[PDB]
Amino acid sequence: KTACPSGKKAREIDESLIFYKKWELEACVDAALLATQMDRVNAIPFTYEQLDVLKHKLDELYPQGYPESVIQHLGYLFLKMSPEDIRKWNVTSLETLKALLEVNKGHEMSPQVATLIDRFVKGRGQLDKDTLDTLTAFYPGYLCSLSPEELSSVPPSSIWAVRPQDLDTCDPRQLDVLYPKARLAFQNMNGSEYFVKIQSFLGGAPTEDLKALSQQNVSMDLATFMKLRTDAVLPLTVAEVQKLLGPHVEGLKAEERHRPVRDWILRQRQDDLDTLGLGLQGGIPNG
Amino acid sequence: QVQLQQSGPELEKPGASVKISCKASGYSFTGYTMNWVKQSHGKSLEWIGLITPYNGASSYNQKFRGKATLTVDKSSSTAYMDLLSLTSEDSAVYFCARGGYDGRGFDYWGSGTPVTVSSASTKGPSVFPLAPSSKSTSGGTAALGCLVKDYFPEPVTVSWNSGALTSGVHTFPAVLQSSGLYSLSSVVTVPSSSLGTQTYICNVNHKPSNTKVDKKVEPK
Amino acid sequence: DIELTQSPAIMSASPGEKVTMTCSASSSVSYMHWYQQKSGTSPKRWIYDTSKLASGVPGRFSGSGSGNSYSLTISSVEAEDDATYYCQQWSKHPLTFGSGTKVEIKRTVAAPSVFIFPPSDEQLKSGTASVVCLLNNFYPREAKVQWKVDNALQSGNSQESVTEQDSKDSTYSLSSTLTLSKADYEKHKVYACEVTHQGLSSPVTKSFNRGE
Ligand SMILES: *[C@@H]1O[C@H](CO)[C@@H](O[C@@H]2O[C@H](CO)[C@@H](O)[C@H](O)[C@H]2NC(C)=O)[C@H](O)[C@H]1NC(C)=O
Repeated sequence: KTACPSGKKAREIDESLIFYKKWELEACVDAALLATQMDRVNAIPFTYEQLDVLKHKLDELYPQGYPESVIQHLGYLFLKMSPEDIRKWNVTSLETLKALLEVNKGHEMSPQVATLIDRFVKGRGQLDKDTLDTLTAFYPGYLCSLSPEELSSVPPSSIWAVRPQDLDTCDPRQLDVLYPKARLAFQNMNGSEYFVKIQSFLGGAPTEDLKALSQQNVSMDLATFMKLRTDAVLPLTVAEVQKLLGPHVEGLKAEERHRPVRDWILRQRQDDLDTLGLGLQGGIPNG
Repeated sequence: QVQLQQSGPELEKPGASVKISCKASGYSFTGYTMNWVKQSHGKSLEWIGLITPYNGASSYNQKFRGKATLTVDKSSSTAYMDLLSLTSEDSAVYFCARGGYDGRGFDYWGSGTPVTVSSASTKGPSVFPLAPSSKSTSGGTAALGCLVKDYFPEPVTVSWNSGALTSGVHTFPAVLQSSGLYSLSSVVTVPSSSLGTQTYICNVNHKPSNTKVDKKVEPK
Repeated sequence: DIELTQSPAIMSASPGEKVTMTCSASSSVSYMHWYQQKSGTSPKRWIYDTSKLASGVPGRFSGSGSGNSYSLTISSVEAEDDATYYCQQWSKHPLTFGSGTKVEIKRTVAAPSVFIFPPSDEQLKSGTASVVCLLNNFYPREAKVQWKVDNALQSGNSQESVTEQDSKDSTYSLSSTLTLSKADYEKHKVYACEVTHQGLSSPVTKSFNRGE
């Protein structure tokens, strides 16, 4: 019944079309009209079957991929999309991305969303500060979900989007990839500001920057000290650890059998560990 | 199986509002439409509207716009209809029903939620026995019964012997009295030879007033 | 809105007869659905997409039609088909139902079984009295109950209720309750209900003396 029943041709995309059967929709609704009024479909109570007919017509119209004009309003049609189709998309507006990420909010990242993110970043040429803000907002563990190789392609300018808690899942490899980028982003700052910004990254910092910070009265939180690289705290002197921890040197004895602290103590002489007056023990015996 | 479990009877005063529910079971209701239908006692059916849960979209019969608001909780696979600014004309039985796959009508209906709009307070029934006698006997068949008097609002649920007794039973429609209260009767015809051995109990239930009564009817 | 008019509004068919009911629409409708509803029950889908029978519907039922006229046909009416049938148009928003066609079953005449129940002692203790008069299993539906207290014809103090057509017998039942105060009830002695029906050659009467 290719022909559309008389008086049933759709001049407009409205709710009156919900009582059209699938074939009635295929025969009575022109694809260009749908493309122009996509913005109305998400407010109409169309069944999954009728929405399938609609997506079929949208495909008929755009065989080279949808335009962002239609992709912004896809709504729950973005779920009936295939990754192959999304790989042909040119999505540029952050608001389009925010609208598509809101359709499957809460649930785990679907393959469609991964492909959308990849196409978006490959179009923008990088992972921007704004784009990273968006992605972390929708998916909090996004940053630490990237390999140390992928994480290496992040420009330093976008580090201003990385909040401290966004690194509470990153492994030492990722932290080591990130610390230079944050060092560059926060470079050109002065004193307490640099530290306030780089404290959450120092878990991937080397020994040289640690000594440089010690020589500038930083008063490093001991909880931050516990997050440092064991291999990077060993080559430090008692005077350096003292200048770094500032007044927080008191908590050393409380953390005397823990990751970095015990390994550092065991590599120091008791004659110098006793210079702190805190009662530390485990130093290389004199002689 | 597919089941649409509706909320219970409701009583509300004019100008107020109520919210009735429809729990869907046996299928993923995210894809189907949920329609609501109104039926006033002694009248025909009237479509209110429909809702799709995946996007919570809703389409209404213009008559019932501003009167019925459809919502959905996908977590519990439940649909809700909120009836607003209640008047007397809103007193009726409201069904929920699932739409077919390709517009194939309403294939699974709910059980019906009664909604009564009145300024009258709820009152529980008084259950009295209609005992069998010689004037209730006519050819080896006797008639026993229960009288559920002075209650409001409807409905009332009457059974016999916890449902085991069904044949010969007649539970008549309730009649409204000048006092504003309902009263109905439930009778059953039985063999006269059993009245001495068979126990006959009528089980009445009025949910609006949390009243459950089991009344044994005895001869003489 | 499409206005669907059903005809006949009431149908009375003897078992074995072929019957046909019609739904007339104000405008052309692509499809029509037919639901069966029996009193005190939710409507059930009987025919969908104009002519397809729903799961479990007997084969004697059929649906057809087009444009402005649709119809539902029962080849051999059986006593289990007494009910109201509603048509629904699935063409133009909004959905609209028909006023319904109610199907009753014809059967041989059956006179009523009359019983009378005096007021229980519990109710009298409560302060009211209700005398019940039961007409059990009769046909046709038209019957006349008339209360009489000490041969005095009563009026305005009685209420009647009729049941729907039984599934087994295709018979109706009726109950008439006469309500009074304990004082008014104790003022008199004889209480009778007189029943007039097509199946009774002359009025029947069932009575009792208060106390005896
Ligand atoms: C996305 O953009 C690409 C590149 O701009 C589009 O492919 C180009 O299409 C134009 C014609 O519209 C050709 O002249 C170019 O040679 C194409 N370039 C490449 C690399 O393919 C593509 O059509 C766009 N996709 C959309 C709009 O969905």
